Amino acid sequence: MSVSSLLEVVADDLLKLNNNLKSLVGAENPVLVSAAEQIFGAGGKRLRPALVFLVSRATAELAGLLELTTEHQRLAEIIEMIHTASLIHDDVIDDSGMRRGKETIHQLYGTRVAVLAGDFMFAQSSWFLANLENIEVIKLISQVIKDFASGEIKQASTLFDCDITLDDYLLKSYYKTASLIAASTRSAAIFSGVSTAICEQMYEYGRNLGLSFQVVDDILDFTQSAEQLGKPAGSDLAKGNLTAPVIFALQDEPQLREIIDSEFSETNSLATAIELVHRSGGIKRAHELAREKGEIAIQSLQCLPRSEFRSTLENMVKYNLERID
Amino acid sequence: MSVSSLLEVVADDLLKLNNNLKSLVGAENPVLVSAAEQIFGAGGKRLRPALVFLVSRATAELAGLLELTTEHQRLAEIIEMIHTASLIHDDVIDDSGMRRGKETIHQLYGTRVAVLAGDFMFAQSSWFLANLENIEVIKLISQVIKDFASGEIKQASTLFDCDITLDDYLLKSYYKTASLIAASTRSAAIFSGVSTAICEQMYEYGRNLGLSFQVVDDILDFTQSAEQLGKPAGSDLAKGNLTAPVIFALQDEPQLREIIDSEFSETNSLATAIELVHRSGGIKRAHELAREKGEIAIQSLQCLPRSEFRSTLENMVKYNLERID
Amino acid sequence: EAALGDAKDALYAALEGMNRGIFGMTSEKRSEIHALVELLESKNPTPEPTDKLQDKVDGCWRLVYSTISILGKKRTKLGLRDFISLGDFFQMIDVKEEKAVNVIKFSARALKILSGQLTIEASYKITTKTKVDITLDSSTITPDQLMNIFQKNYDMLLAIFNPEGWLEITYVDESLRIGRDDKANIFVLERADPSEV
Amino acid sequence: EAALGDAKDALYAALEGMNRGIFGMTSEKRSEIHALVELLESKNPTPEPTDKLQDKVDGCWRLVYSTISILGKKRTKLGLRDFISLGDFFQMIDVKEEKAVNVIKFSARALKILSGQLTIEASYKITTKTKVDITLDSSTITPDQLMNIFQKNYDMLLAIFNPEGWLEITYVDESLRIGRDDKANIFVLERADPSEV
Repeated sequence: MSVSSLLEVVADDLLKLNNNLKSLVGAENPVLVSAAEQIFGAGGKRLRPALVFLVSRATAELAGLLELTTEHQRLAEIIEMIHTASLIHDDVIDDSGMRRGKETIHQLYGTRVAVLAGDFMFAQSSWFLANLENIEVIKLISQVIKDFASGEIKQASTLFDCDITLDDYLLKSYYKTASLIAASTRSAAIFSGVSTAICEQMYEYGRNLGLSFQVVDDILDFTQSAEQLGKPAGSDLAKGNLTAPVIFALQDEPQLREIIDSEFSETNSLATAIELVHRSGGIKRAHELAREKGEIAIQSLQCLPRSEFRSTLENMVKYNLERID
Repeated sequence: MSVSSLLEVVADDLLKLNNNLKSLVGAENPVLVSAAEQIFGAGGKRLRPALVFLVSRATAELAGLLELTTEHQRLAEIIEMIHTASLIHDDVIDDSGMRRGKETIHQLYGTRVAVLAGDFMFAQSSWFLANLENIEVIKLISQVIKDFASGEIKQASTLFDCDITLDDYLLKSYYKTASLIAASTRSAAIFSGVSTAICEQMYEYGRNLGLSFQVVDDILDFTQSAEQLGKPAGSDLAKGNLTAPVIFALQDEPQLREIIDSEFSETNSLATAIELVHRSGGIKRAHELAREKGEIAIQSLQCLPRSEFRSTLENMVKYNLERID
Repeated sequence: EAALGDAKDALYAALEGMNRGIFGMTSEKRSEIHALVELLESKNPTPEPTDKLQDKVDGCWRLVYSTISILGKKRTKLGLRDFISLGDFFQMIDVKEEKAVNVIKFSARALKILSGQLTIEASYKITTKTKVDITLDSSTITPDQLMNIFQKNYDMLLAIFNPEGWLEITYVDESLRIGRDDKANIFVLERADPSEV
Repeated sequence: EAALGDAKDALYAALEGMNRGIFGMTSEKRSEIHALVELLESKNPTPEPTDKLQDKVDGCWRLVYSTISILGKKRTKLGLRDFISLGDFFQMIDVKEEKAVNVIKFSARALKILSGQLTIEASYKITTKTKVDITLDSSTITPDQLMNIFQKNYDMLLAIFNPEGWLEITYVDESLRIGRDDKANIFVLERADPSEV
């Protein structure tokens, strides 16, 4: 029911990881020391690294280990660095501003520093990955990076496409977020040394959790008040990016089709369309879809024996589903 | 004595590689199809990929193979993509204009496209590298990328440092260019399957050739007329980047030290300093240094048996040394 | 009549700042501009356009407004949200050979000197005194780089600017001309010089 | 005397556009500005600064020009090339406790609301009628983020702006003041209000 109450079980490892990341990036460089401190914040932002640590401890308890190997820590760092670099470069791309205000580092430090820092993080992650010394995990992570790049390139060609399927949206969202979390859980299980079927189960867990997160984010984009963010709701809708509620609503109203195809030329077509979507009930169907994904994830977690990290993962699912309130 | 006369021995492979690269990047995306065509040009720019192919054929002839494996082609593509991405991102960094006039992609297509394309090339290179399936080569290439990032970060902290050694300049230049060519030659030899000592010899060859190139470029930066480029000579000198002639001259004149330490405050201190460097004779000593590097490379090439690719490599060394005319 | 004059300059004042109405247009502004052109054609100047093809219609014309609108999916596929811009539209009329040509200039933000031309030559007919008929003859894209870009959707591009069907002519002024087509579209276009073409 | 007035405003006109002469200065401009200040001192408006410390000197002063020049390797190390800007320099003087203080305001390009202060308090003496003597008292940096940034070269930063040694005072105007140090440097500074400080 609260982020900190969830993460407190693995807080010390996260503290160590933040310290290591700080010391790693911008060693002795002043402007990059300040950027480094700002970029990783302090604790928190832990969903992906905390997930890594939780799955690590659960599978290690199953496999009778006594403590986390250093490879698990390296893996957590790799995941964190990749996600941070992705966010930074995404900010510089499509030139939008004030992500949750939090003047993006592109505004705070400028384009040069942002591009340089993104490159530095990518390079360090590659070096650590090569040091891991397990060719299969390397293949997985490389696949993830390539899919992210391809998805970025492809999203430009699908703007305002007035007919797209649920599968296409799911696969785009998979390339956007789910692949990283799925690969992380599977790699953690591999480093813990458990059976193969359990690794497949963990992969499915990661997939479905990532999908749930992404869908819930799209839903929040519609209902949130403009002050809780910058641009008022339906920003990406105006930009030409269709979301799940839009797809569900498009199966009912042609007027929405003409408004979209009009490239929102007529005045107040934006608010008209938002009210249309609210009236069509696409939000309820998106809610149900998110619930199905979460249910699949919970059932997948039934392979691990009783524990407290299990309850932590299930409560993570509940907190995700409850963020919509 | 001419670039095309040198490269004509391996022209067909370069043609195939250009075709493959074009089809790979920007598949079906229009703006990126145009960017792709412009970026890789047509043939030429072959120093690094042509070097790869030449060493491949020489070592394959020694090792009794009959034709290039597909891994050699993948390796050439990897090297080319890494170098191109490095150049693009370097253009966006430090925000300078005119690439040999040839406006850079950053001016022609804008910041968004440039950053996106650099990321795409890095990601594809990582994917191919992981597909190579040889952990040692992966380690080498990862080392190269990390060293480039670190060198970029470090060069900012050494601007206008009025006392630096020849070793420091050599190591910075190693991080800038030589590591890529050295790694390429060594990896090619490994994929060809020859003895280890010959691989070490090839590594030394690549190192010394890269060093020679970089030093000759710094020399040309001083003597070229402003029209043969954009900014007149001594551009990087004005920016705070010391080169080899400057280092050699600093051991003789204190007035140069004060002019540099004055951050070129006094008017016409730039031309005064250029004439000082010309008078001190740092250019002759830099010429000798380049010749020593080339001589080491030529002696290193004595391990390969008689051939025509051997003559091609030696003539490459001669053409490098002769570009100064 | 000077009422034609202030009507046409009222049109000029209305149409500005809209890019010839090719990238979207609010409902009321569209309403008023088409009501204005209705007013213009109602106060008909010299009628019977076929008798004045060689006289009024002969020559070149640049498009000032039309009901053609590139939107959404097609605009995204052709890459018109960015990276390519439509210079303008010319419809040099060859009454001498009973032909006509539509050239469209494409440009980019100095991406190259591209300045390409899509040329569609068509053959028309004198069928009626106002409603002529016209059919396609041939098409081309120059230079080769622009063709390299557009190769895929060349067909859709032709379909959008397909200059065939019938055309009822109206308001054949010594300066501009109004015309409705088989597609019930509207084209208002003004004289120019073939040199600037 | 009005000759002092137009001397000082000629100085004002000369000095502008140079950031108080801290980031480099061409030779001839330096030559002429120090020639000007020699003329000013020439016309001493109030001698015997010690009797007028509490009268003329007591209070606050902001730096308008000095011979301190942060340039080159030091400037690069301190990241003053482009990450941080020097707001200004203040030298509030405390004759009551026979003390003084030098505060330097640092700012970043809205990186945070840094607006940091480096402070050095200092104990001074009445040694001679013009040339007083001063030593340190202590130093500090606020807030902790700027201190985190500068931790390494805190010492060099002190060494640059070290406000100790002897100080010959001259031209104690009701508005400005000229002074020289043991380091033979020159400082010209002007009154201000402690509130803006």
